[PDB]
Amino acid sequence: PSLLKKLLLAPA
Amino acid sequence: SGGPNVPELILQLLQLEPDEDQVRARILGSLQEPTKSRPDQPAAFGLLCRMADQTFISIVDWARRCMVFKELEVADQMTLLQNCWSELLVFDHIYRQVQHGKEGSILLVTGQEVELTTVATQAGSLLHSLVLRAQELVLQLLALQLDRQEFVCLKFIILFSLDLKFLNNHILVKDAQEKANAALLDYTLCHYPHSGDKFQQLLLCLVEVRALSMQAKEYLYHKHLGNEMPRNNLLIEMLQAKQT
Ligand SMILES: CCCCCCCCCCCCCCCC(=O)OC[C@@H](COP(=O)(O)O[C@H]1[C@H](O)[C@@H](OP(=O)(O)O)[C@H](OP(=O)(O)O)[C@@H](OP(=O)(O)O)[C@H]1O)OC(=O)CCCCCCCCCCCCCCC
Repeated sequence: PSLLKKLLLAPA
Repeated sequence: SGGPNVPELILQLLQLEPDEDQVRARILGSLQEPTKSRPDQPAAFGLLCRMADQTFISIVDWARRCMVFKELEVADQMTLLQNCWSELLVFDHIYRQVQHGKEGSILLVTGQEVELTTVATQAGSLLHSLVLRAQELVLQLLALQLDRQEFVCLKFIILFSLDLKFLNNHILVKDAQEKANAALLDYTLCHYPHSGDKFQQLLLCLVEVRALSMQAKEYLYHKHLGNEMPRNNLLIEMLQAKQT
């Protein structure tokens, strides 16, 4: 939903 | 100075610090991507916004691999970041001026220099004020002889500078705040060859960094209301997050 959440949930 | 005896937290934080060369290249590469330039704006405005966004990207990466922070849940991680994002960006900018500092210009994360004379004649009174105020902090931190050890400790302190009631994991964060302050105090007491409470003098700077960060958000908010910001800008998302 948010760029910040998608950033923290990034695999690398 | 250097450190025969440096707090373990600081030593680890030093190793977690990203490399400035690769960070610069990555961001430079990100700015090279083609974009739908709006005709009612200087192209530089959109690029600088993206530059700051990418800077924050690198900052989030730094946080993710930090001790204690990596042991937290996504809920608390977002809360901390949504509280300290502008402060971290401002402090990043400030320390960049400390490291590589000509008093007649500012250095951007991309490597380009902008003279203060340019800002004085090309920027609005608000941004002009922000830049000048930031330079005052830079001058003070140079006078206090801020070093890399203190910088990384201060960043960590910024990351966890929040009231415990807004988080889920109280004990883990509370412990982090105490350890961070203890580290800063321990290092400053062991290394400062001058007089003056450097530990307290540095904390005072953080107060000014935070106030400076408030004004930066107000600058962003003004541009946001005027529909000047690019769509899906990361900073605006951070600004629009629910305040704790
Ligand atoms: C959360 C903080 C993160 C910040 C970390 C990264 C820091 C990077 C700082 C980048 C500095 C770039 C320096 C470039 C040199 C320069 O001075 O460029 C100018 C300026 C553009 O001028 P202004 O932004 O001041 O806008 C003016 C202004 O709105 C005028 O309004 P006023 O007259 O009422 O004052 C407006 O005039 P009008 O009202 O008459 O229309 C004017 O519009 P117009 O053009 O039509 O006349 C408008 O331009 O360069 C810019 O584009 C820089 C924008 C960068 C965006 C990056 C996001 C950072 C936001 C926080 C600022 C950093 C604060 C420093 C840290 C303490």
